[PDB]
Amino acid sequence: FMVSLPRMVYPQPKVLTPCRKDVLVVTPWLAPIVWEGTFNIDILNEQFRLQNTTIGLTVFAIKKYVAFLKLFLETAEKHFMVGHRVHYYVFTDQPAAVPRVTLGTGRQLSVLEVRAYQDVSMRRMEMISDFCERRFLSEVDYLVCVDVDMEFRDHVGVEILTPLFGTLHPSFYGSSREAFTYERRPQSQAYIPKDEGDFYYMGGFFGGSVQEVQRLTRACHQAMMVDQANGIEAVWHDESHLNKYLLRHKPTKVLSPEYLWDQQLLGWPAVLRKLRFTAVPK
Amino acid sequence: FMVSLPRMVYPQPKVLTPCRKDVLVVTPWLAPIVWEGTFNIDILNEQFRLQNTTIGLTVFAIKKYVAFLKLFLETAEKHFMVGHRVHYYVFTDQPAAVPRVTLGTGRQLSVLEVRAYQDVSMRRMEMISDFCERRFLSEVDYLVCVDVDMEFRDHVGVEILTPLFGTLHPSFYGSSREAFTYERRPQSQAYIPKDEGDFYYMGGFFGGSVQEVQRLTRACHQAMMVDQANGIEAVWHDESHLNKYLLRHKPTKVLSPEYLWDQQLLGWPAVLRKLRFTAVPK
Ligand SMILES: O=c1ccn([C@@H]2O[C@H](COP(=O)(O)OP(=O)(O)C[C@H]3O[C@H](CO)[C@H](O)[C@H](O)[C@H]3O)[C@@H](O)[C@H]2O)c(=O)[nH]1
Ligand SMILES: O=c1ccn([C@@H]2O[C@H](COP(=O)(O)OP(=O)(O)C[C@H]3O[C@H](CO)[C@H](O)[C@H](O)[C@H]3O)[C@@H](O)[C@H]2O)c(=O)[nH]1
Ligand SMILES: [Mn+2]
Ligand SMILES: [Mn+2]
Repeated sequence: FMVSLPRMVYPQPKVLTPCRKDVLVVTPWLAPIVWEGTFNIDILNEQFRLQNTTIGLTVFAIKKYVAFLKLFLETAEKHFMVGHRVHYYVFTDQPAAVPRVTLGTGRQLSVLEVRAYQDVSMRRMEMISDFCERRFLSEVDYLVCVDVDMEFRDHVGVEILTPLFGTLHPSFYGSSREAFTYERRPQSQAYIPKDEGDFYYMGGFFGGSVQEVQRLTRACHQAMMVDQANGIEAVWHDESHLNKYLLRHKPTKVLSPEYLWDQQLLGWPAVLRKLRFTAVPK
Repeated sequence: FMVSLPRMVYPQPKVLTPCRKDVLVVTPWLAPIVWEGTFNIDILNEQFRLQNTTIGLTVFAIKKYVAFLKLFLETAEKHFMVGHRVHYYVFTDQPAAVPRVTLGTGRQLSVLEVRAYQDVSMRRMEMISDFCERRFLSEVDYLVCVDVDMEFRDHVGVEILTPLFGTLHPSFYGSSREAFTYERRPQSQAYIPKDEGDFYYMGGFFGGSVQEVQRLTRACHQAMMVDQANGIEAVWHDESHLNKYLLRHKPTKVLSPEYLWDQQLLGWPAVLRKLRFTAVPK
C-alpha cells in the first residue's frame, strides 16, 4: 500500500515541451531511459521514502582490486542514495584490507569473504544468486550490482530503481547493433545474431528488485555453466550473458551513460550533462 | 515468472534519435506518456501474450446512453486489445436494450444490472469498487474504465497497460495548470490549489491493475461520500476526485490525447498522428 504524497510546489510538466530533444528518453517497450532533465528528484525521493526503501549495493574487490574500495565507498557516501537506507555488500578475498569508511546514518556495510579465482568477473553471478538469495530477500528491496574500479562524482539516486535495469555501455551508445561486441558464436548460450539487439549494456552496473536480480543472476550463472561444459567462454564473460538476458527479458528502465562513463577514454560530450559514476585508472 | 521473448527482427532503437521531439514522452516521475511512435507494438504484444493477459473493460450505459452501446462495442471489437483476452462489463439499468454484438474469439461480455439515478457519472466509482471487487480480481488482470459516448477509430492496445494510468483530457493538454478545471473550493476533498497539478486527466478513460483500480475507485468513492456529508459536490464530479487521486498517487503511465479526442470540437492537430478513441455526438 502506497500512502498519499504531500502537497509539493514544482514546475508544471508541459506536454508540448520535451525535457530532452537530443536523446531517446523511452525505449520501444516503454521503459524510461534515465538522463538528466527527465526526472524531478524531489517527487521520486518522496515516493521512495514513503515506502522506506532499502537499497543493497554489491561490489567485488578481489586480489589487487581491494585498492579501489576506499574511493569507491567514500564517494558512494557522497552521492549514492543519500537520504535512503543503504546496505553495502563488499565481497572480497581479503577482509582485512577493507578500509574503515565512515558512513552516514541509516547506512551499513557487510564484508563477505569469498574464494579468489575473467573467472573473477564471471563468478559474481553465482555469488550474487547462490547463496546470497536468502539474505538479500530479507534485508533490502532493490539490489544494485557494480564494478569497484569506479568513483561516484554526482548524484546516483532512486531514479534508477525499478524491477530490472541495465546501463548503456559508454563506448556503444551511438553505435549500430552490428558493431556491438555481443557474443557472435552460435555455440555459446550468449549468442546474439547481427540483426538482433536493442542496446549494449555494461556488465558493471545493473540492478532491480531482489527477485528480478536473483532471476537474472541465476539465468546468467546457468548459461555460463552450460558454456563451460561445452568448452566455450563468451567474449565478454558475464557481460555477454547479461546482454543475452536483457535482450530476451527487457529491462523496465535503462540508465544513460551518465551512469557509467570513462572521461579519460571518451571526454565529456555535450549530450552528457552529468558524469555520475566514472572509471578510475587501473 | 516471465518466460523469454523469442528472436524478433525489428529496427534498432538509437539513443541519439528521439522517437518524438514535439511532445513530452515521459513524466517527471518517469512514467511513459503514450504517443504514436514511442512504442513497438510487436514487442509489447509478445510481452503481454506470454503472460496470457486478460483485460476487463467497464462501461456504464444508463437511461438514454444505452443507444451508444452498439457502436462502442462494435468498434471495440475492431480496435481494442485485438488478439488478447477481453471481458466487457456493461453496467446498465436496461439489460434488454444491450445490443447483440458479435465477438471475436477469446472475448466475452457480461451484462450487470444496476439501479438508475451528475449522480449517474459519480456512482461508477462505487459500482466499480463495491462490490465488483471480488469478481474483477478473479477474472481479469487489468481493468480499463471508459465512457460509453465514444467510438474506437484506431488501435488501443497493450501499450496502455501498467499498474495505474490516466489519460490527458483533450481540452487541457496544452494549458497551464491554473486553467485546469480542478475543484478549487478548499471545503471539497477534491480541492487542488492553483499552484499544484501535473495534468488534467479525463474521467472517461482510466485504468490499471485490478488492485490499483480498486484502490483508486475506493478512495474516490470515500472522498465523494465525505463531500456529500459536507453538502458540496465537486465541479466535475468523479473526474474532480480522479484528478485529486492522481495528483497524490502518480500514474505509472499517462495516455496522450490520442486516447480521448473530440474531433468536432478540436479538429485534428499535427501533434496527433492517430485519433484512437473519440467522442460521438450526444
Ligand atoms: O582481479 C580482479 C578482477 C576483477 N574484479 C572485479 O570484477 C569487476 C570487473 O572487472 P574489471 O573492472 O577489470 O573489468 P572491465 O575491464 O572494467 C570490463 C569493462 O571494460 C572492458 C575493457 O577493459 C570492456 O569495455 C567491457 O565491455 C567492460 O565491461 C571489477 O570492477 C571488480 O569488481 C576483481 O575484484 N578483481
Ligand atoms: O444519463 C447518463 C449519464 C451518464 N452516463 C455514463 O456516464 C458517462 C459520463 O457522462 P458523460 O459522457 O455525459 O459526461 P461527459 O460530458 O463526456 C464528461 C466530459 O465532458 C465534459 C463536457 O460535457 C467535460 O469536458 C468533462 O471534463 C469531461 O469529463 C457516460 O459516458 C456514460 O457511460 C450514463 O450512462 N447515463
Ligand atoms: Mn570495471
Ligand atoms: Mn463522455
